[PDB]
Amino acid sequence: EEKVELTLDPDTANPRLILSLDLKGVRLGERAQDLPNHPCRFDTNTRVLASCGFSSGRHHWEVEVGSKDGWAFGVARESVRRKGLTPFTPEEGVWALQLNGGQYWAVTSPERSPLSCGHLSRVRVALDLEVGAVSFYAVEDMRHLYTFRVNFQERVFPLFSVCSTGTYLRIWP
Amino acid sequence: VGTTLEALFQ
Repeated sequence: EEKVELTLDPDTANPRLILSLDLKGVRLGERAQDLPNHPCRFDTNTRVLASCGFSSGRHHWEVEVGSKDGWAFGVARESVRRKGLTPFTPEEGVWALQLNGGQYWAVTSPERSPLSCGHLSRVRVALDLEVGAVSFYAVEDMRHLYTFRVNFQERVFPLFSVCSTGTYLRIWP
Repeated sequence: VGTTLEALFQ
């Protein structure tokens, strides 16, 4: 495995997202800003990717999470569709945990998988492109939250999404 | 069935 230092890619970010100056934190603003046009920019779903993706090996990072509904995070295949409304599902190229309806989910499809995992504050995401897995652990005790098994066929990026104005995600040092 | 409202844009 290998610890990675990530920064958010502001050209992928939906123009409603508010990114911290240091490119670690993301929240949802009210209304879009007039940001420059790029094919990589999510124009409808409230998503942003890190600037660095991974094509081989094992990598991990940590994400600090808000306590209110609206976030989801994990990884996305590079080919995830950027223009138009997409489903937030594995078949559309996102593998993520989510806080929605007051509880945590692994976003499996067609039915999400509810978790019983206490309160999440910081989460370790561990991407293994050797065996084909993405796993999530609560940092404070390394308790296993969920593993998706996927034999990835392309470059995979850290993924963050915030669809409600009262919460946040932050890449954590 | 389906998502909550704002969650459709996740």
